[PDB]
Amino acid sequence: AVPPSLRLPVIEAAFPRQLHPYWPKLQETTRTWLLEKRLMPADKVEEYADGLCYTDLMAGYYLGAPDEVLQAIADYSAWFFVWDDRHDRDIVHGRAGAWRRLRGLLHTALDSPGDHLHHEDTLVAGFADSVRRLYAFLPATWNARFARHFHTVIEAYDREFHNRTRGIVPGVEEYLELRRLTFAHWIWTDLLEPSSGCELPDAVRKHPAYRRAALLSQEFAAWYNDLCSLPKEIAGDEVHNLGISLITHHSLTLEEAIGEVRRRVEECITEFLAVERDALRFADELADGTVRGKELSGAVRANVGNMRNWFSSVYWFHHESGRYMVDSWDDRSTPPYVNN
Ligand SMILES: NCCCCCC(O)(P(=O)(O)O)P(=O)(O)O
Ligand SMILES: [Mg+2]
Ligand SMILES: [Mg+2]
Ligand SMILES: [Mg+2]
Repeated sequence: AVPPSLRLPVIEAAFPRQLHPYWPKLQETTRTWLLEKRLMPADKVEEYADGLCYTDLMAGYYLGAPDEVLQAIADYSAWFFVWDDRHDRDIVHGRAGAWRRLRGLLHTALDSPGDHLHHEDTLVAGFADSVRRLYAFLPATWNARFARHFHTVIEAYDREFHNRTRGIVPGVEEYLELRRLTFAHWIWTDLLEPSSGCELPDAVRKHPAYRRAALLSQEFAAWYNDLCSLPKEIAGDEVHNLGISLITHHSLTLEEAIGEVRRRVEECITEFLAVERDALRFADELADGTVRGKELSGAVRANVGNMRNWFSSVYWFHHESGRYMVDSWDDRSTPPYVNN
């Protein structure tokens, strides 16, 4: 059961949870990968990794993915959480130089991951290992798009470093634009495609119904995270959260800001339901009688289905993951799974 202030009856009633059959192996394989790549201290991996639920989150999202595709996605996603923690710790400890060098290495390793598979920086080497594997599933045109999108994410993280070290809370609208990048909306959208085994042509993925359904799936996930991660983020001096922008720039109380975020999250659901019809109608029209049309139609259908699965996977993740359980920590500003 979910607390009333975080509960979304439409998710519970109309977005039934799904789980990929590979999840039991995925859980352990990603945990062992975090161990062997030295991405988190060994004792923190053993105490906290399974409870963090990072593999559950991806196994509830990319249904139908080949096991090896899901494994690369889950390793990358676990890496992404660790990167979010390293970024936080670099800000808290004022390690501007360490962050700038990491930012530069990630840009280089994103373009040529093979060259960085054995880099002395374990966070860079782990990044490169997951990215090299992701680059092996589809043609190089998809790899270049993933790279374009993630270069932008890195720079959004750099903007967040600038904001936090200066004490800048972005305006609401500025935040909403930045949040499509710091949440990596377009990376999760790109990853739908190796999960269904088909690189979509630009004309298909840029169709207004596909693009809007993909956007709303990610807006829901990012803003629902804002809602559920607000307590940990206030405690940790994080400034990036729709609720914090609302409190800071529109004088809302905490109760008012929580209600406003929850309403925006609710609207993403019912807006998505409307555009999902259009996206599935588009899928049907792609089935033009040809083999290629059937392939594209099935790929779009699977991708839209996973856009929908993201809603339920993100919803339950936030109530299962130890990542958000600030009330249980000795120091609410320093989560126990973070290397301080
Ligand atoms: N899909 C999860 C992306 C990882 C980003 C981490 C967060 O969502 P973010 O820093 O983006 O708010 P969290 O609230 O857990 O710190
Ligand atoms: Mg964070
Ligand atoms: Mg972050
Ligand atoms: Mg958050």
